[PDB]
Amino acid sequence: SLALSLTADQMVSALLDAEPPILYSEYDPTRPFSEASMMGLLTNLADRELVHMINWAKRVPGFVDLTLHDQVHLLECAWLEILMIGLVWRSMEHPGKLLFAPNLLLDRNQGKCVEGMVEIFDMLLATSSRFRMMNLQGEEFVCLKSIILLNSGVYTFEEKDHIHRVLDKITDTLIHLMAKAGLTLQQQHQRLAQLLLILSHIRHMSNKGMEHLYSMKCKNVVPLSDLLLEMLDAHR
Amino acid sequence: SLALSLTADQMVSALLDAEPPILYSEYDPTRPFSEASMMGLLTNLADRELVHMINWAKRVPGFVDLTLHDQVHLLECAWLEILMIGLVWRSMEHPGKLLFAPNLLLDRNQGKCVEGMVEIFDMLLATSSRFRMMNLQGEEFVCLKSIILLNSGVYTFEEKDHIHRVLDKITDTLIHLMAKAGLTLQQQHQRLAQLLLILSHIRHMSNKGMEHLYSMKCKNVVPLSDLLLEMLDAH
Amino acid sequence: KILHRLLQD
Amino acid sequence: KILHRLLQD
Ligand SMILES: O/N=C/c1cc(-c2ccc(O)c(F)c2)ccc1O
Repeated sequence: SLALSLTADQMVSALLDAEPPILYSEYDPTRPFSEASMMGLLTNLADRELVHMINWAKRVPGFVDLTLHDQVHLLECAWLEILMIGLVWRSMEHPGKLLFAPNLLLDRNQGKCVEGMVEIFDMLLATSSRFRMMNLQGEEFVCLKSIILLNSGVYTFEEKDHIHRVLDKITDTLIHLMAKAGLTLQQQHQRLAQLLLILSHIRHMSNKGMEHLYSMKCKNVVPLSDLLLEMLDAHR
Repeated sequence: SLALSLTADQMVSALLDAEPPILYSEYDPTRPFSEASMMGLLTNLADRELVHMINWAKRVPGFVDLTLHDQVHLLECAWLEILMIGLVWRSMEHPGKLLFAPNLLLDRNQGKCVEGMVEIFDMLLATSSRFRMMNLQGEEFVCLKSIILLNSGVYTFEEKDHIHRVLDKITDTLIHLMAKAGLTLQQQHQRLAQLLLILSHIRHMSNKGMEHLYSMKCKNVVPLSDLLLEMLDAH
Repeated sequence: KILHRLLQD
Repeated sequence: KILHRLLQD
């Protein structure tokens, strides 16, 4: 594979270069929210973000070296995790608010417009405060997001040996960035540990957000795009 | 506190000293398993393990320094994670099998006795194969299990500053163990990363198993202990 | 809670 | 197989 020959700085450049753009919502600020209006906006935004995510995944070093179904399995298992860590990253400079889209900035009170949404909101806001407290760097963020893609579904399958090698390469890249920033050896593995334990929580928010979507689908509050239903059926 | 003063080897000795016992099931291998019976066995075992886990948690360095409800909160979010990583640890030397108890060794096909259980079994088996592939050490296991207790519920909360300081110390302990084993610094960072990524999957198994229990609780196939219902309604 | 009771003693 | 199609293009 070509991803193993990459250097740490070259790994960083490829990840930053593949970053998906920040999309806008269909929001109209003369429409105070109902429940179906907010859920429709959130699902419409997620649908358009998934399209950019798929083309982002193919630009993650080592991801194309996987078979087609293995690429499908990883994205099916990690898509909501990847959306959420991107949302948390966007909201870093907005304490107490979730930046879904530049024209869609919601706080904790807006979440009550949907049954059970405020519980997910507070978890998302807690992750944003943690990134802000740790002063997470963009180079670290794109490494964490790549780790989610390769790790979330790897134990749910030679292809794993390749994935574990690429994962080790991202770890070397994370340590490489922390060494550049002047962190000592003890600070490096401590910060490395602090970053990776976030993934346990992002995984937890994804499972909770996955069941919330399945209920809103079953209760039929808002219809869903076929692609979003396929990603959602993959978790049931 | 006293947990910050602990050295690396003293940290490992304390965690190894607090290890809970391996409990035996009420299982009779003359009887065949009804779906309600195997569920009653597993939940009865999990209920007795919870009593020992609560006493194990109090000996985890830094855990007693927390207020009562903070201890309640951390245990309520991580209890099934801690049960599952222990089960996975006991099953390392039994490939393709789950050692719930020394007299309760189950494989894939017997998980089909319960609806949706074989999906959980395969994840637990896959986690056990990963530990065996990495050849997880008992000193590393007790560190990971203490990390689960302190980390899984910290963001669902000065109390956090103390927990994060204890977590940093366990990270130093993990690195100290790998350096003693002759690993290079690159090998230490990678192994530390590999071990911590396991916890993401353990959270996923706990979430799925949490919803499987809540399902069997509503279907009333078999009732569970009141302690188990208290933890179950925390989720 | 039972958990609070067992944690107390 | 919508996810398959977007991964090909
Ligand atoms: O508990 N559920 C939370 C939830 C979150 C999203 C969502 C949409 C777009 C994002 O970028 C993003 F990060 C998240 C869509 C639907 C949902 O139900």
